[PDB]
Amino acid sequence: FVRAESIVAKTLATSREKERIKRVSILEDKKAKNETQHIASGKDFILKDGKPALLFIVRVRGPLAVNIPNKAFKILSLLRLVETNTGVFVKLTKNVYPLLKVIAPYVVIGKPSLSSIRSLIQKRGRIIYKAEPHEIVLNDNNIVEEQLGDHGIICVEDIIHEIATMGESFSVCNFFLQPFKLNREVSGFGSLNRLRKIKQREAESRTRQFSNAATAPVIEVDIDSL
Amino acid sequence: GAYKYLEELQRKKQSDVLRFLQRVRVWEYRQKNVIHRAARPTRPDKARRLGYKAKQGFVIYRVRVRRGRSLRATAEERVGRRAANLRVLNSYWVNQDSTYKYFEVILVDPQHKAIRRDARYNWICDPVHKHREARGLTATGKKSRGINKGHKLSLWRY
Amino acid sequence: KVPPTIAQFQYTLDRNTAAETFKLFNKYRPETAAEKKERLTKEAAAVAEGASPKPYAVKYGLNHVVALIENKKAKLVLIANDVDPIELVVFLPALCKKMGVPYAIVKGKARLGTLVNQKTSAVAALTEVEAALAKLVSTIDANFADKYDEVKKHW
Amino acid sequence: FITRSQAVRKLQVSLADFRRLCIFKGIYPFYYAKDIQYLMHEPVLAKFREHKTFARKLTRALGRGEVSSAKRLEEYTLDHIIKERYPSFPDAIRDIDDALNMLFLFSNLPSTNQVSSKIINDAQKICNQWLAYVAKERLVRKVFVSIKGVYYQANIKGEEVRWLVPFKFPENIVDFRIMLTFLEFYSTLLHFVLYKLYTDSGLIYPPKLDLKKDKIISGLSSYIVASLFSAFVFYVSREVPIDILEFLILSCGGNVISEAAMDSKVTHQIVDRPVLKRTYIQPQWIFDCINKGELVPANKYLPGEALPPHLSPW
RNA sequence: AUGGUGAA
RNA sequence: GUUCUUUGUAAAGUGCCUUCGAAGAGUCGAGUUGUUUAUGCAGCUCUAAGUGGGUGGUUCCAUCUAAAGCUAA
RNA sequence: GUUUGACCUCAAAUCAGGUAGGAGUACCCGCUGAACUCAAUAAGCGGAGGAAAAGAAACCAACCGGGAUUGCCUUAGUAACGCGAGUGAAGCGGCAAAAGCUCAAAUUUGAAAUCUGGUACCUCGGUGCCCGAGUUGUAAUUUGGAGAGGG
Repeated sequence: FVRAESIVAKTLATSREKERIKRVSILEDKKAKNETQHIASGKDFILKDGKPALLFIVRVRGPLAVNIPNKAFKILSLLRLVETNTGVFVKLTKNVYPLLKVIAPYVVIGKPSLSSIRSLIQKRGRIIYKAEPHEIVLNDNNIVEEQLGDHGIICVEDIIHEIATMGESFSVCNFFLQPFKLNREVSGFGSLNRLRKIKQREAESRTRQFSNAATAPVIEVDIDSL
Repeated sequence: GAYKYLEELQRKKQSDVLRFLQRVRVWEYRQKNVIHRAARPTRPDKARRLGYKAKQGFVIYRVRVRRGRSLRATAEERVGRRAANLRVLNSYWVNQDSTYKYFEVILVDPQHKAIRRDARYNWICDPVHKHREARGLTATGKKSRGINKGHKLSLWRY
Repeated sequence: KVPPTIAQFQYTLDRNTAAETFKLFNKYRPETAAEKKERLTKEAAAVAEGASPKPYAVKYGLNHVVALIENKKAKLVLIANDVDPIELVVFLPALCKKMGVPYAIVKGKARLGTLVNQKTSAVAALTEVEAALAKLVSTIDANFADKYDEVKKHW
Repeated sequence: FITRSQAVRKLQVSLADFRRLCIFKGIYPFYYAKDIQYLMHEPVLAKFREHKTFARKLTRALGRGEVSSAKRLEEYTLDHIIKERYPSFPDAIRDIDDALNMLFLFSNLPSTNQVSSKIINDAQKICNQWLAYVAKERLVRKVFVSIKGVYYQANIKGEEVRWLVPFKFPENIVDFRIMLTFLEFYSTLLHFVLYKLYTDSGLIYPPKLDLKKDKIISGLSSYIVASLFSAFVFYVSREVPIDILEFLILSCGGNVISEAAMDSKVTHQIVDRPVLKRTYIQPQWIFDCINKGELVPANKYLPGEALPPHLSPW
């Protein structure tokens, strides 16, 4: 059994999310056609363009328990970021640019750093393959030398360079990396964890805010937070 | 204030509500020891009009006395005997039974610094008031002594 | 057997309406000692170096709550069921009904006091509020004051 | 002598806190009464009781509500224990040889529910100071490249600490609670040890540090045998860890340029690939030279040649 | 009579 | 006497205009049973009023506000 | 969400801060109380101080009003009783001394403004901080002589 309030809240949130998605898609369709005559804006900007740029994305929980919507759910499935606290590197492009707005409410994006990328790669990594359910970590470069390296990506440093330098094998390595499941912030409950979570939740509102405007600038935050 | 209504409610003791309350509380009182501490007064209006206050240092006791000397004075003396370091300022009725009578007694601690530090009650800390109930100087004691108002050998040098 | 005047409690507000009432009361929690002290210190510092709208808070003290009652200043009255001296609250529902003021009963005096800082509050009331108060009053009426208007019966 | 349960009951402290107290002090056989009596007089018991009271009051506030009270409620180091277990600084340096292995292992562990991110950050930062200090006094004397890791041996005033550097590969994850207490104690010791070492080195402490360089490599290249590789500059290929090679060269007094810096006196280039296009040398040459000060020419470590038998230098 | 003393 | 402080839209009194405006319950009382120097107290059933009540003597009048408490001489 | 904390109650401490026993007992305050109406005497019991107790009228008064309590003279060996043995006062009058008063009682609600304990300073205490008591009522404002709000 479930109380009435939950269903009504879920319906209200789903309606708003669907309306925002429809408006954004309709505006982007006209923007792509280049008519730009009776729309709010035609240009794009970021405040704190569609030029190439490697960015890190983290799947955040919330908003309220909205039923999986087709557009955003499919977009996340393309990046396989369904699980919370999961992140993956994607090559920014003009075609991929509207995807940010499409899945802006569910994810946070920003510009990573070479040190951060190196630390993340050398500290976490998955290779889900040979029954092949094993989640073997990047223990040794032998797997990288065998399965990978056809394009010259023989060691983990090569993967780091490809990810940071957007090499040809960026697509191959990124799929092979089985993007990492980052640990949640509080990761606890009980006497101290409740207060710590409550204190941390306040920063979420001031950091993870959605203006819902069709021409809202791309939301960007430094990846140095984690 | 609630006391204005509480006094009137307590006036009609024969009323159904108070009759039920007394018979409910009699068993609980009986299950308790002969003398036991009371966290709060069951008749706050009576205690407050008797000069009792909820501030620190005030203690409410209850004691059971056989029916059939004045019962109030005997109860005060009995509570004072066990409560040697406390002073029995006053006592009042709360419940009666066929075989026993229950009287609530309010105690004031003279050693507590809170009682000594206020001018409204520091007088009780004087040694003259020690064992006030023993000498029958309380309200019940004075009434028993017959201190009412009205009709109710020597040889000089020359 | 309990007399008809007693047992009016124990039969209390429903779960959902009680939760809504608690949530509404939490919106007007009185300033605590620490918050009041820090606000006063800040005001003193501002004045010492280099005029506000009237505040609002829930009413809880029995004496002043009853003082507001009878004067018709109490928009809503919330009463605890587990109060040890029953006589303190036996007459309160009757007074509220006579004065024509909405009233409700809850289970747990400590839960009543948790929303007003104090350990226990016995009863609580509100003087001013934004607009959900009318809806809550109507719900409380239709769920307790009119549905259980036969409290004078039974034993 | 009294039983462990009897001692716990006498101290009326849960076994979880008794473990921390014993680790800080050290008690073992069944147990001598005198040790328990001495422990009971420690001030740490009062702090533990205060922490328990704080936790229970916080739980009370959270259950009652008014989160402001819980936030306002938020308002120690085992310095005394350090003196007891380490009567003198040389004793602390002696105990370092086995104590700091836990800290160095924790420096590369991943964040999880069992270990807060703050602990890992502190462990990593402690390495940034340890390596920085070791690269100024040039006390490195051994560089055994073991399977467990590069077995460093810094001659810290003649005690030859046997600290081991774990590999940079992901250390996939035992009761970490005891490990957490050991890490906390070792970090408390490290604070004072690093303070003393920096004061002895003559550098103002804490000195300035560079964060832009940290964002590039994040390691020893920040925060500002010895005769080997004087003024030498080596280029590191994409198949070697800069964190290890750069530290040794800097201690020797040379310089290192990272290939991934954008991800002259270039006497040598460290390369391991079978295909190459500077004096190309395998990484084994640097380790062999440092282990004994041979300063052997590059002819004995050309890339692609058979590796020599590297006997353990102990 | 009051209050104590002791004994087969 | 001598002094360092005197303070903050702080406190009190008095006459004028105006509006408001409480009182100690198993208690007084009553009947009985024991005590008392025909007062009072005690055990007990009953136990109430607030232009109300307690004490008195002349056709119903005079005074006071009890059932809480402190206080040198 | 079968986990939890509150509130209420019941226990424990070689825990911290506190107090009663006993003695003296002429005087004082209550209980009990014997015999040659004797006598509310003696003994016994419990409790205190330098005095104790009482003390500011639900008093006496029938006046042209007095006006906290207690002692002396007088009232008076009178009223009254047992008219019989014996008991036996009180108002008024004069003398020595005089003092007032505090809570329940009506909203501090535009701010529990109150206070105990622990800690750091200068110490028959004061300041900051922390906890606890407190709303089932802690401060000022009102105790019938009335009293409160305002101009």
